[PDB]
Amino acid sequence: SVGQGEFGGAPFKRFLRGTRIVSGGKLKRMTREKAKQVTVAGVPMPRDAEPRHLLVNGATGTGKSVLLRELAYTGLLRGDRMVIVDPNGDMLSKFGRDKDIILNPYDQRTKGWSFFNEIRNDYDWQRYALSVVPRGKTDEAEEWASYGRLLLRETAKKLALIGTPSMRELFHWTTIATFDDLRGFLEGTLAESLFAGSNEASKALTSARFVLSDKLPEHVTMPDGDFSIRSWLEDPNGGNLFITWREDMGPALRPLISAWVDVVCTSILSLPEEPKRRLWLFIDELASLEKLASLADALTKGRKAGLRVVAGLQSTSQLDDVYGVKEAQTLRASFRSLVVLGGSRTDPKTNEDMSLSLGEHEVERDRERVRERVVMPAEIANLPDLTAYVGFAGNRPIAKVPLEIKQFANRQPAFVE
Amino acid sequence: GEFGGAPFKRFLRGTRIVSGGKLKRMTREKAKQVTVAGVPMPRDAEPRHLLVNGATGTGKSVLLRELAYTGLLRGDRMVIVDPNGDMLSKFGRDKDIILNPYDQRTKGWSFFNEIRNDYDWQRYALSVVPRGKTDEAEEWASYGRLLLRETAKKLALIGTPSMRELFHWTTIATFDDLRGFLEGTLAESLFAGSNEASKALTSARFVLSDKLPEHVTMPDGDFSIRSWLEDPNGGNLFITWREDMGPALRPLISAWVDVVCTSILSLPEEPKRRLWLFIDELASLEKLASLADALTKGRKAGLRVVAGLQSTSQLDDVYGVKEAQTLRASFRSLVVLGGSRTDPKTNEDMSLSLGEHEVERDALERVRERVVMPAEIANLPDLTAYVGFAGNRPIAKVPLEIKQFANRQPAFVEGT
Amino acid sequence: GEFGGAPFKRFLRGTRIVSGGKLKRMTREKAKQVTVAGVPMPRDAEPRHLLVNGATGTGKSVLLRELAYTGLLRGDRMVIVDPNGDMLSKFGRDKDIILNPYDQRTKGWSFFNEIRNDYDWQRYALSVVPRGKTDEAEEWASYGRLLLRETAKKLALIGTPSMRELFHWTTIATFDDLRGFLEGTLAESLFAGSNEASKALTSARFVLSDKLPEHVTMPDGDFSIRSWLEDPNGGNLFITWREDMGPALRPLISAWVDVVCTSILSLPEEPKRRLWLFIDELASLEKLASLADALTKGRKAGLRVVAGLQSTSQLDDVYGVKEAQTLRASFRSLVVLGGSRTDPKTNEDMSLSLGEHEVERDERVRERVVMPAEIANLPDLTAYVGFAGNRPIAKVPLEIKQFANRQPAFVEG
Amino acid sequence: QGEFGGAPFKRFLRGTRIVSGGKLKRMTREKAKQVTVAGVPMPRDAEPRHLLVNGATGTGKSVLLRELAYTGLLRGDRMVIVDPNGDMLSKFGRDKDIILNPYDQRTKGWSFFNEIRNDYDWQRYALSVVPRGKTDEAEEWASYGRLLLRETAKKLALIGTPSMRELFHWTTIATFDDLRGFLEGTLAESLFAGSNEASKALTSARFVLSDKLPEHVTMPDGDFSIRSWLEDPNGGNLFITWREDMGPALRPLISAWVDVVCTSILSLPEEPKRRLWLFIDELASLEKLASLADALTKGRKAGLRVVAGLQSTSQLDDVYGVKEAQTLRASFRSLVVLGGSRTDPKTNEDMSLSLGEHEVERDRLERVRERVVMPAEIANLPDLTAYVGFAGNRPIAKVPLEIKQFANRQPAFVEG
Ligand SMILES: Nc1ncnc2c1ncn2[C@@H]1O[C@H](COP(=O)(O)OP(=O)(O)O)[C@@H](O)[C@H]1O
Ligand SMILES: Nc1ncnc2c1ncn2[C@@H]1O[C@H](COP(=O)(O)OP(=O)(O)O)[C@@H](O)[C@H]1O
Ligand SMILES: Nc1ncnc2c1ncn2[C@@H]1O[C@H](COP(=O)(O)OP(=O)(O)O)[C@@H](O)[C@H]1O
Ligand SMILES: Nc1ncnc2c1ncn2[C@@H]1O[C@H](COP(=O)(O)OP(=O)(O)O)[C@@H](O)[C@H]1O
Ligand SMILES: [Mg+2]
Ligand SMILES: [Mg+2]
Ligand SMILES: [Mg+2]
Ligand SMILES: [Mg+2]
Repeated sequence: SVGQGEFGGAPFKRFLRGTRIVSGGKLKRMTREKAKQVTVAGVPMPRDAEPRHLLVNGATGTGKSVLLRELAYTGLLRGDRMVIVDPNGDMLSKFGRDKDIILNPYDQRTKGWSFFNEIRNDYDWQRYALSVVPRGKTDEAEEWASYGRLLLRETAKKLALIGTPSMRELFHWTTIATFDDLRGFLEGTLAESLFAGSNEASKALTSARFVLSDKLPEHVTMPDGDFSIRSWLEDPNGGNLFITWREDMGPALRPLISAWVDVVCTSILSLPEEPKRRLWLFIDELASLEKLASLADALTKGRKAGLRVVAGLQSTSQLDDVYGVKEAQTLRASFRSLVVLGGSRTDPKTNEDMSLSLGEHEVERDRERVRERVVMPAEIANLPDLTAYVGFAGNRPIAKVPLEIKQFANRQPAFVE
Repeated sequence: GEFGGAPFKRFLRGTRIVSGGKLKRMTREKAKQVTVAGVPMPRDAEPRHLLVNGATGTGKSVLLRELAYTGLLRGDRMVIVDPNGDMLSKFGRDKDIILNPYDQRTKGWSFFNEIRNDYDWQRYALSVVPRGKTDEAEEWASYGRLLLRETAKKLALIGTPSMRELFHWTTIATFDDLRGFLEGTLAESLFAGSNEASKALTSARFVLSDKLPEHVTMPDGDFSIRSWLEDPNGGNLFITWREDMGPALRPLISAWVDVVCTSILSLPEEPKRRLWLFIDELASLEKLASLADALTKGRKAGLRVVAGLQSTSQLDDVYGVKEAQTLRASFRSLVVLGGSRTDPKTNEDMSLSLGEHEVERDALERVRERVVMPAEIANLPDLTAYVGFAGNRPIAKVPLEIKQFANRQPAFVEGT
Repeated sequence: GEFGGAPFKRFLRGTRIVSGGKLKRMTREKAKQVTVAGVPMPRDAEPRHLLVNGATGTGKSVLLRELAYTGLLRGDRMVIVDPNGDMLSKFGRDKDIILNPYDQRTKGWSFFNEIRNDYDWQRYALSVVPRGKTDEAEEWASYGRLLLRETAKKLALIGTPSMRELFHWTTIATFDDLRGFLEGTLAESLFAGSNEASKALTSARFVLSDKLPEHVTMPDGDFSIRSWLEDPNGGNLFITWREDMGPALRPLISAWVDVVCTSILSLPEEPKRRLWLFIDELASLEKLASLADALTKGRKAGLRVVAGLQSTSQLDDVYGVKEAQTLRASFRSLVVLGGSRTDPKTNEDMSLSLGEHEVERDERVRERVVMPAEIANLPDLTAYVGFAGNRPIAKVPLEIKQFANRQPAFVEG
Repeated sequence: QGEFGGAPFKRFLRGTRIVSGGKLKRMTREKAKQVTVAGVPMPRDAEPRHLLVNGATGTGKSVLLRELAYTGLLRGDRMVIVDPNGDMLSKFGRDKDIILNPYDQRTKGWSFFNEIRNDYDWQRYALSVVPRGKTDEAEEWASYGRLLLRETAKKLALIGTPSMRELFHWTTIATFDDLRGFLEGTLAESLFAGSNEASKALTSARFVLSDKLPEHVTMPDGDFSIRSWLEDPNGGNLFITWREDMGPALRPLISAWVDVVCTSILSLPEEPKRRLWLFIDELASLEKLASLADALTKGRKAGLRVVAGLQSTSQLDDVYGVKEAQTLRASFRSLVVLGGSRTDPKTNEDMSLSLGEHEVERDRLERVRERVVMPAEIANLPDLTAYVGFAGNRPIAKVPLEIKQFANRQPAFVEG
């Protein structure tokens, strides 16, 4: 019959509707195209599906990193540019060249940077204050955040105005200077009266201080330079951007890395009309960053810029806890292509989500009409590592493909200094 | 033949699916009509509104552009929430209007220009300061509107209806000075006498400091959306903006769209009027205070709203579940463009929205089943849509053709 | 016979569906009746109320206008929450009353006109200041009512029952002056002695500053909805307003409707009374403090409420799920006009409301008499009528009857 | 069937597969030395994927963990054991081994100061001393506490007096003003001053530290460092013991030590041959660990192997919160189900669903989807009986847990 070596369930006589499952080789051939393509677990990825983004969901130790490394690699062979959120500088040590850029406050090779370097028009202040101070986890936390951005944008605006665009100065005024002195320095800015006149006003200012005291730190200790992610995006000859950090400092650099990633997100929306552009945004673990203020729009309006986002994810519960259910749903829905690497059996909810995501099919069998999941939650829970279900965006069948561990020579040190 | 599931002997009840061509025949009418994915739209369904739901990159924009186009051929007027001035560069004429604080061709505007009676102050304060996301956020908003309407009312009274002055008093003037300026207005005592009163005033300041900005930097003029709606000879209104400034202009655009919404409710009795409101992405605007009534009482004015939507979770996050449900329920005609497989919930909603049918198959058996499975919606290729017009009509899976339109005008003209 | 699903051999239990004509025969009665979509309504079902649920543009208004009309032919009195004065321009007579602060024909009114005993102050303060949407909003509301009832009580006492004065003291007079004016009232100490006390007073001010406005600008007069209810010779009450001012008049209209609700509970023992309360859109009013009791204890007063409704999600957002459920449950008779397909939840609720039936075929089957999809495919002016009690439902066509405009809808003051 | 509790079947299609105890033992047996889970040799590759042992009180979690620990010691692996009543200590404790217990005479001297090596380490371990708050508001306080803790400790260390006593005095005894004074010069200088909110925040911090610090202060002094210990191969095993009646009192201290191990392993140098086990008898009895998650996800390089006991899923939920607890559980690839109480059908359902369903073909042919293990089957398990489901593509098996006897080669507690 049908559904053998392809469909895990009982073979069937006729397929009616729903999700189609096909053999690995059959998909590879089916999705193969004329132009140069990149590969997902050895499956050539449909060109049109690239800017629709890819979400790679999988339990810890199943191959998300292998998969993303292979994707990045084949992308480089095609000569595409990319920004890689790279933990421990792994990708850097493998594909990093000399013309490439490194952003890491603790690596000797890092460029010098400050969010000031991205300001070009007045609307840019709030725009990037949104990157420095990501969205709050809760409504109340976001209210504080907003106060923090008000304080940040007005204080930075003035410092820049009087010719001293210093993060050190910015940090001093917003978190060290006494309450009165700050209010004084604010006189003349839109924040002049907003932060005064009532207890509420003072409370709000106090909230702002705390927020900025939490976010700014790593921004301040960042080696200075005139590097601009915006300019870098415009320079074709510019290389690839590697955002690296050592795992033990992950929580410390969370707000800085979340800022850089967000900067790339809003910034691509300003790049000039250029069809030939192809920019990949590799995010190893979407849930480990903060609630990004621009990721959503980037995933929705980045087609013109040729933005291609690929993000790894372990539990759907993570993204939920970071963005919130409603918001997280929208975020996920923005990634048209999906890859399921099989999760843990101690987490049946995710296995169910992934199973449901893969979809059901209506089939005609012998002895008749049946609706069933093409991939059972249990099937996903039993997947061996380095094995994945690939479901490209649009009207294409999914397939269970083996992920091969390709070896890459270390053509550069991961960390220096 | 057109039903994706197993063929059946007899149809009993529920949603009925028909072939693209068969629906086109069915919905075809004598009078001039507009088209939805190449399907002539029933005249009576136009003022019942249309909701176009679809994943990013599936064709919502193509569909809305085609609708707008055929609408223009019929000579109808329209207000288009137009991103990057795309629609503007294609169908924009010289008699047409442009609202964009950064485009040189923009008209000059201030919400003052819409005030005609006393009840109009709160009415449009409701537009300048949209509804709060949360109950607490709305409470602040209300304080903001109180502060806004009373301060503007006085400014207008003393003959200085300036947004600059309004912005100065409500966000720059010291607390005391403001209280002073308020003396004589209904807001005189409301914002004084206790900590709570002061807190409320502080809340109002913040809100207005968030909304007003783009209103202030807006080029001044005497253009009035109200007057414009009344002038038959007036053209079409194009609300444009550059994507990178979307978040910055969110509160301003949300104001203009809302202004159109309440304002049509005052237009004089005119059956021949046909006004379309094209909203590319309903969830990208703020919680509109008047959208609901407009979608419910705009029939007399001949209001026809068409809105794009990606995830139902968005609208929910903006208006709130209960409220978003009511909003969606106000759009009688639906179009489903197929979403992502990473979001099975929406696919389920869309599937359920398209409905089930009870059928008799093969002696015989009775079966209830979704006419379109969630999976079927998740597998739709781009530019393919299910069209389900309001009322008792079958749905159909139709191909969306990408029509080409000559750029008869620049999308943006840097205002210097 | 007449059902949408597969025909069956035998009916076992559950909701039973019948043909339009068959129901018309079944519900027809000896006495004069009113009609619901051309179906004579059982007399006993009248005071059990009717809820007409239906998508925008399906015929709720047509249906209510017909009901009102046949009700007038029978000579019943009624209060009509009438948008744009549509019902007024059609069935409005000269002996009839009009309440609209902006219409020249409006009577003069103030809630003072309803006060007759001491318990009436809070009673109508509950009408002027409807229930809060959220618990916190209601807490403020309560402070507002305290401030409202005590200030009004004193103004009436010293002989100056003025809404203008009431509004001045409660929202314009400085904090201290107000406290001063309160001295002697129960509100004397309640609003003083701590920050909390002061905060509460501030809350009250805001609330009244939101509700009172339209009450103040209302043309003064001595008209009393209470008295009007008692006067048999009184006409019908038309509560009208222009749609563009709907949000502005929301709190005032909500007050009048509520006043009618509590007031009917005081009318004297009169079996022959028949008073209809037509509410075009129940969800467009505020959370009415007395609607519930009216729908439950209005029989002896002969109260008959008919309300229109679009989405169940609306009522929920206004009264809250639990409360909204109780409200809806109070309407024994239901009419379903078919909704939009973009809202499958309501279609499901309406389908479930219409009920299932157990039937014998071919063989035992339980199924919805009306599928959610069937309700989503109803063409306009088509409705399912399910009268209260043990009666079958029926799918009936709603005819658009034409009514001559025997009076202007609005007459600018 | 002999392995499957339900009706025997003709053919297996997909899903979870169940096999006999002996058959799994054969299947998972490997060439190298392995450790055992209820007598079943554990796949080497599954070790660093962690193991979650769920089971009702009195079913065998402790027996199972003791056996695992034992066979692990025979292979010569190092381990950190959260050991109640020093049970594991009295059985496998040697002389080269370490003991952390403020009330045991054999304890090493410790202070979190001993773990600081770089500047980013202050917050890093402040996160260990002050675990995550149960609720969002509780965590906000906690964060203030960490700010106060890290800045005060940083200064104390700076001026040469890294004393927990001094730290505790300044943060919870010194008058408000004096503290603010001592803070002058630190990042916390202005943060905790200038408004009521600021003062409120400081008050919150005080309370938090006053709750956590206590046991840290009364801890015998020393220069022992869990970080250094991890680096010393010749170091022994770490036994974290405490007497049950003092469990609640030592909760925040034990939670700090376990967390310290969690972040610290992330700094250990590149060493493939390392094998470090983290035995946590009851995961829900600790606080919301700030580093457990990363440890369970990035500890492979370090060779971290975590084994945790758990009674009700409702516990973990109450501690970490549903979303977070789900992620936590999901990080343990291998599962062991010891059967719970019938008074708790929810957990039995979760465990049943976790074990998974299978699609099978049976002779009346018929296709059936069913749970391999019914909730009722789990509720009827006799003690010392467990379902073993190793990570990856391996069948589960119902195996008997044997109570092995271990000689008491050392006293469990030695009062000080
Ligand atoms: N350089 C390598 N050599 C051998 N196996 C590797 C290598 N990198 C990754 N793997 C395999 O991939 C598995 C999962 O780790 P990884 O691929 O990084 O994905 P994850 O994102 O789930 O951590 C490892 O358990 C191992 O089997
Ligand atoms: N001018 C065009 N040229 C080619 N393809 C187009 C054009 N406009 C739209 N499309 C097609 O329509 C798809 C959907 O994008 P769009 O029409 O903007 O709708 P959506 O609102 O879903 O983003 C694009 O991926 C592309 O394939
Ligand atoms: N006087 C009329 N002339 C023509 N059509 C009318 C008239 N009144 C009502 N209708 C019809 O009735 C439908 C319902 O409008 P209405 O009766 O106001 O109810 P509702 O708006 O509550 O659904 C319209 O779709 C139209 O088909
Ligand atoms: N030293 C022992 N001697 C006899 N039985 C024991 C011993 N230790 C454990 N057991 C058995 O194991 C059961 C479960 O207790 P335990 O192994 O501590 O697990 P848990 O408390 O985690 O469920 C006991 O009821 C007993 O039957
Ligand atoms: Mg990884
Ligand atoms: Mg679009
Ligand atoms: Mg109506
Ligand atoms: Mg135990």
